[PDB]
Formats: sequence, structure tokens, C-alpha cells
Amino acid sequence: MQIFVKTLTGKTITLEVEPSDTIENVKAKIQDKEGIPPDQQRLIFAGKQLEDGRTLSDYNIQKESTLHLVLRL
Amino acid sequence: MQIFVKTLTGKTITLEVEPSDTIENVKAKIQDKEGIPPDQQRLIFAGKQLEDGRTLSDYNIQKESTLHLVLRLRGG
Repeated sequence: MQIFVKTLTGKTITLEVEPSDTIENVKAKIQDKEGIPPDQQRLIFAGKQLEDGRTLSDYNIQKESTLHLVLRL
Repeated sequence: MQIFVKTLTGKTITLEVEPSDTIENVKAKIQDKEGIPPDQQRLIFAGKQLEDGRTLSDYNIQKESTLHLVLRLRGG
């Protein structure tokens, strides 16, 4: 399934993932496409900062959902 | 009953299953014979991607049927 990760600069990127993939896996994909180290990524969905060890289905992230990407200060 | 699972190279994998087994069980048996994690397996039959929660009989898969195995690349 496809999900979207949006920056606050209005850029949206598309990732191919399965519900079983971890947040850490998503961060790795983001590092590959955008060069941002995973330790600097905060992903946000449903008002929560997403923990690395959980899966997308653990957060009820589904096809075409959007996650927010912010950098850590 | 026996079913067959073909890979992209045309290699054949023979599995012993029952009609009441789920697609998720079939992927487990593929993992045990071939070492491929189930999260990386897509199974195709009669032009459909097969959903994990359904049984073989739900997809009218019978003895000596052949399924196609395609894999996902970690990392896209």
C-alpha cells in the first residue's frame, strides 16, 4: 500500500509499505529518498509522535494515510 | 492435498495443505521450506493477489493447483 509523508514546506513523498512495516523501516525509506538521518526524523500521526519499534498497523495507518515529518531541534 | 508454488526462475515448491488452510499458513510453509519471510511474499492465483485471512477453498484452489510467488524488495 502507499502512504504519504508530508514536510511543513509543502512537499509530499510517496512510500510503498505494508501494514507490518515498522516506523523505523519508514524512517529508513525517508533517509534513502531524502538524506535525513533517522535520529533527526520525528514522524507524527493522529497527534502522536510515532515510536520506532511499532508497526503501521499498530497505529491504524492505512492506505493513502499521511504522516507528518518534522526535524528534531 | 498437494499444491505448487512457482518462483520467477520457474523453480517449483511443493506443499502439502488442506482446503481449509489460510493463505497465511501457506506463506508460513513457504518460509519453512525456502527461508523467505511471509511479509515479503505475494501469492497470485487466477489473476488475483491472495489475501492472508482467506482459505484455499475461498479461492477455489484445489489439488495440483499452481500459485505464483513474487517478492517484495525491502527498501522502497
